[PDB]
Amino acid sequence: NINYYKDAASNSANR
Amino acid sequence: TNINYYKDAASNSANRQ
Amino acid sequence: NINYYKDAASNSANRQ
Amino acid sequence: TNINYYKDAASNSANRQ
Amino acid sequence: TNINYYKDAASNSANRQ
Amino acid sequence: GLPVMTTPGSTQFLTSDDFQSPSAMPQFDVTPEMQIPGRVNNLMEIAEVDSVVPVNNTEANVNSLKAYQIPVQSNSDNGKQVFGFPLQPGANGVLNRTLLGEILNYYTHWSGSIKLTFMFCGSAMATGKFLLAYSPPGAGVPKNRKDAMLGTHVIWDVGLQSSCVLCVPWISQTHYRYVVEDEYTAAGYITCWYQTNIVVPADVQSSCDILCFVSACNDFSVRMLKDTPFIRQDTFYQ
Amino acid sequence: GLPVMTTPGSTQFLTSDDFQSPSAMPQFDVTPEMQIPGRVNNLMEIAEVDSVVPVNNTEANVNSLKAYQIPVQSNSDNGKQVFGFPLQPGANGVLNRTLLGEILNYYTHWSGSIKLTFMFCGSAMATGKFLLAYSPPGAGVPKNRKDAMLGTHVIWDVGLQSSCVLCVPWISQTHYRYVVEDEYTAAGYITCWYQTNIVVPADVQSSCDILCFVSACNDFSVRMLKDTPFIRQDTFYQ
Amino acid sequence: GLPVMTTPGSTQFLTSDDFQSPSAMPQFDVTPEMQIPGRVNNLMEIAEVDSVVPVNNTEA
Amino acid sequence: HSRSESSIENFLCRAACVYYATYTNNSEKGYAEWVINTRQVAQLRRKLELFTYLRFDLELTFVITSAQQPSTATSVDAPVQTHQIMYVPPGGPVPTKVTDYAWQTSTNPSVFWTEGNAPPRMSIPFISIGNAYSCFYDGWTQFSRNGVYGINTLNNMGTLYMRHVNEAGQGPIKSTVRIYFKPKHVKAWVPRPPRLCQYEKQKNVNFTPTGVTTTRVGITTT
Amino acid sequence: SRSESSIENFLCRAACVYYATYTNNSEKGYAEWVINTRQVAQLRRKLELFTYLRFDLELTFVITSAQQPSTATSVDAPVQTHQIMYVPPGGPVPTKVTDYAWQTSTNPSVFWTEGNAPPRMSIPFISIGNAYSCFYDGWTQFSRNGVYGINTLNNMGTLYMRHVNEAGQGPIKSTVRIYFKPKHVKAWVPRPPRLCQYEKQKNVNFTPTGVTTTRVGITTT
Amino acid sequence: SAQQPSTATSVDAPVQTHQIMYVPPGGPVPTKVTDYAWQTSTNPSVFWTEGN
Amino acid sequence: RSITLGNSTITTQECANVVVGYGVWPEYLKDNEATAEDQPTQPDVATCRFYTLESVQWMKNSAGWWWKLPDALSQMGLFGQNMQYHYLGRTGYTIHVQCNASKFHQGCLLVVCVPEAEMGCSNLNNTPEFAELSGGDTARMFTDTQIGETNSKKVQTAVWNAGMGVGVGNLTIYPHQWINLRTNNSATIVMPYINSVPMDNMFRHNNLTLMIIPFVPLNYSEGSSPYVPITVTIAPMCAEYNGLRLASS
Ligand SMILES: CCCCCCCCCCCCCC(=O)O
Repeated sequence: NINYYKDAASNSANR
Repeated sequence: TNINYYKDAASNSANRQ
Repeated sequence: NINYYKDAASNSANRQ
Repeated sequence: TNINYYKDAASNSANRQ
Repeated sequence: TNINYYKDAASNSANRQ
Repeated sequence: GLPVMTTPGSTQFLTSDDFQSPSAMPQFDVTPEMQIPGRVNNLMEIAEVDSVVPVNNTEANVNSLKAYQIPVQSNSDNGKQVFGFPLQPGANGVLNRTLLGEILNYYTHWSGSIKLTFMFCGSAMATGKFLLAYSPPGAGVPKNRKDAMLGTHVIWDVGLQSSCVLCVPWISQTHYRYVVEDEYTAAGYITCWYQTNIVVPADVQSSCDILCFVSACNDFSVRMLKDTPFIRQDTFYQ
Repeated sequence: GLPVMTTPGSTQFLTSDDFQSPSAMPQFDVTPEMQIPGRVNNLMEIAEVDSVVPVNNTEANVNSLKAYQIPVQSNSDNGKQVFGFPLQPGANGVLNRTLLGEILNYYTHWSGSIKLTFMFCGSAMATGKFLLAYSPPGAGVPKNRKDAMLGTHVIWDVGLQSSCVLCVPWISQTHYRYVVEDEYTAAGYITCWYQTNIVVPADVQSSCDILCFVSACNDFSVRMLKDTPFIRQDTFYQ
Repeated sequence: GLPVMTTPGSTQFLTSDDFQSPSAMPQFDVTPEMQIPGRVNNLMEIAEVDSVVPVNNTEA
Repeated sequence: HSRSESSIENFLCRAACVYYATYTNNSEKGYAEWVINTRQVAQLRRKLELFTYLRFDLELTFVITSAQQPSTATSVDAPVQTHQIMYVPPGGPVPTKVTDYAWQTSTNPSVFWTEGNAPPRMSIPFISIGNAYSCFYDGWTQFSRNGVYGINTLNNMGTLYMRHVNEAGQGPIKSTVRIYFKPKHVKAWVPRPPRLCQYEKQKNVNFTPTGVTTTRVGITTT
Repeated sequence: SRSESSIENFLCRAACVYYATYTNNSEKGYAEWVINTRQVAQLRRKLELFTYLRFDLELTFVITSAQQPSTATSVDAPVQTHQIMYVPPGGPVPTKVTDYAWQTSTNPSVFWTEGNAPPRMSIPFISIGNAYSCFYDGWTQFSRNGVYGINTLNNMGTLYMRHVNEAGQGPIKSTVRIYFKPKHVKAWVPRPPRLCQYEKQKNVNFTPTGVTTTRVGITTT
Repeated sequence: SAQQPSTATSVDAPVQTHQIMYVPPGGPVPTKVTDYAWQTSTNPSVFWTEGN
Repeated sequence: RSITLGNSTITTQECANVVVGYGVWPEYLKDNEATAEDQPTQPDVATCRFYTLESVQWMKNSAGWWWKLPDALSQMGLFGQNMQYHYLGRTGYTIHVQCNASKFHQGCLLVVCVPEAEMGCSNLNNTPEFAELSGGDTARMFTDTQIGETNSKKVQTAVWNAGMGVGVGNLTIYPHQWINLRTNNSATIVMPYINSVPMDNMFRHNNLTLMIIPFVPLNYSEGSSPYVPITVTIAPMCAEYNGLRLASS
């Protein structure tokens, strides 16, 4: 799982 | 090449092989 | 080359 | 992500880090 | 970080770098 | 121009999707965190908490604390049912509005054991014994103590232990049961009977009350998230 | 903004596509698995199962068990073909409704050998001999036992072998054959003849019956999935 | 949600394009191959074969 | 050589229309509803009924198409139409009108899809209470061996509602939603004879007896 | 497992929190909404199961337009584009369809054309305290007067909506539906679920209801 | 597709979707626009919306 | 040889071969697959024994017979008693269909065990009656012809569709044997527990249905004894009962 955005709010749910 | 994008197993493609 | 589909018929032409 | 698709530096994202 | 997706050289980007 | 092929499901807003979205307040310094007491991590943490059961759902008691009071008295007979409700934690009115029932109504399936704690709120001088029985489905609700005795039951002496826990096990054909009533996912009947009449001394009131509490056991889970029927709206509140 | 170019086939719903789709019930704890008997992994596992053949398709017999009964009787003659059907497992009425034929009707191509098991259900005292022959196409249906005897044939003595299995071989110009009738992909004719008349003693019945069973051999396969012509609808069943 | 930008030429059907496409008949067991004589690999293999020339094109 | 295409996965893993319903633009109560069963259509039902017990995930594809209905206004302009498909699991609140609170889908999953785009698709897990879906049930719903007899004592999969999110258009538009099921990751047990007699009712096996097969003249006929 | 009964899964589902209308006609054809989570019943109750929460948000907008009556011949309207502007507390407020505020030099805003995927936009935990407050047993003024309730804490700004394209010969009415989806959730201090139906968006005010549904006798099975 | 001549007023046609079904030799054959065969439980078929 | 189980020891044996269901020998429920948390009752000998049901007569016209399994042994002994007293049950079976004729007789029976034999009605707008589907120790019979529509709650017993809308000639997919009187005297099928759930109620759900259908009719010359009976003997195997309580039929 790689996140593309600099802000934590942009991430998917914590599942 | 087959990578699964979703956190849930039900979201995967069929077991064709 | 990278193939996205499980069936060989889905691949591009054999030009190389 | 650590990438840039365009040959000119002005095309890149903001310096927010 | 740019790769070529097409089998023919005419499909490539311009010679800018 | 990377070659791409769009698949079905594009342009789709699925309420229960889990995609990333670009932030509207980049670099927003969130106020730091504080260790606030009572952090909840799972709704079963709530479902495992005892909550009072309105066994006496009588229309007159429902709008009062009397709904939670199970009357008991010194009687001349033997083997008189004290109360009886079906094992519908999410459907029957006795349990549907308990804490456990409220949580269950947000889900479709449920599975697990149930703790029914009974507390005798009578005088310190009163004595007596009761039969707390769980009768699986298939046979009707036990009509007499003899019938109730053939199933899972407990002898509770109120004098010895003012509180008593009856732990209803999970006895089902399937791994789960419908929160809503289905004669397929039948659950059982819970009854209480006089094992030995309430004996009281002189100058003590012979009529007392008992309180019922419901919680879930360590082997309890719910599934298939859904909306509760309890909350309804006609126009935006203002 | 990664550069991308959508190719033809975008926004396309092909019935037989195999793309990944977002789940509507995230984190659903599936009910565990159970070892239920009779696991099926391939439909050829079913096509390999013997099922009774309605060789006697006669209008009057088809609506009764008499269709599955092949009449045999004590005779004054020889040769005397007992039955004959073409080798169309998926087309002809003799076979298309068998287990094997039902499976073949969901596919377009088929290839392999076929097990024709014949069981004699006469009296324990009856004896006889039959010629089970598979005549490949090219020549008309064998008219006499002499003609049928040239092609693949088997002498079945009723008495030592109550049952006899004929494995019709795969003799075809092509690797596969059409499940539907085509004079190109011809399969042949299966005939049976009297090799030695049914001899019976006194005071036991001289006319007996035979049952026919069809299955697939170890080298049988089907191809090009399709819809069966057998099921039809004109409105939503309710 | 991977950021993407569609470039010119999308949703375009070029007769002479060479993209991969999803198969409509998954897992289809093709009939095996046979060594048929006279396999052609290039049309020059045909063009290199002598053929009679109609030098006397006279109408009649 | 290979029996690959005859695997259960290949056999059942092809989309199939299980039902389709209609709703209207403004109407009054122009919402649609469907109790989810797999027995209303013949093709998919027979394929599934070749087995007694099944277990699989599902790929849901919705094909929603609208059409202009007659009107009396001069040049009605259609703005793009959006639709909402809501799933009400058994026990949840149910929409009684196009403007009900249930449509808020705080918990109930639902899709919002605008016309002219790729058909919406959703995968869903194995939603059964038992360790396998049951194709047939030789029993009743009540322990008194009374009430209901058959598979409709088991079927409890919730309802599926359909509505236009767009509305009030000066001209009426009627829409048709078509639900498509595609079993993924399939597991089957206990095969049983293919259905012979035409299906009659979705809630029971009831059939009108028919002959074993087609007829020929003589046993030697070719 | 209890996977689907986690707080993340319980709350992490889109929910319509409010929807309003705006038209192509007039110059007051913009819509506005003060951002609260108490106008809608379902999500409000889900959140009120706890006293203090903390989470990010996934905002998805479902914008649908509709032809309104007109008397002109041949109404061929082109695609409609919309602007959604967020005005934090203290910013300038659009007073008309053609105000300067819509420049959004600073105020974030979404420009979305009809017929495409609904616009989506995530936002972090934007509270002043170390957690969102679902209840407030206090006042807004130190004099124990003025306002009483959670409407002394709610100060999350306003949201304005408008058509970017210019009207033609036929009016167009549009309805925006705002959807909240709490991501990365942390909850504290659970409390009894709401029993009486909601009456007001700015306070707990209720009209008393019975504890449960009724049966006849304690033995009624 | 093409709009064909019509007699009523204000043809406000919504987006048009089409189905392409393959009936292998021997399969059921559509006899009407609304036949059961269009379910394509087994028969491959594509559903495609105009403008893509 | 013999097959001895729980005080009962049928001997019908001649090399031959027992058809073991779907390749699975009945076993008790594993702790891995169970959900009922109460400890089961395993009567063993008292229950797992050969109960011989009522015999039926094979006639030259007989179309066939069927039994629903739980409600065939429902009234037979301690199996039935535990069945009445418990909410949940789980059993395998050993089914032994015994038929003997003489060398001068002829005929052939199909003995099949259909799991989940849901049966249809003659009036398509209702389901058959409990008594129509069930016969306690009393085999219910198939019919030689289609039964009438007018019949409100009857089972469509036309044999060539097996009451399930299928091809009777394809019932061989279910575990089965043939009793060919020419070469056969009995049929033995060892069936395991077939169900989607680990345990189920034994009155509400008849997990299995035995069917005996003569495919080649009985015949014999004048003089050979004309009364050929068929006797069914079924034995529960690895019986388990959960959820003890009051009892009721
Ligand atoms: C949904 C996809 C269905 C497509 C099936 C079409 C199959 C036709 C193959 C063409 C064979 C060419 C034969 C030839 O002319 O040499």
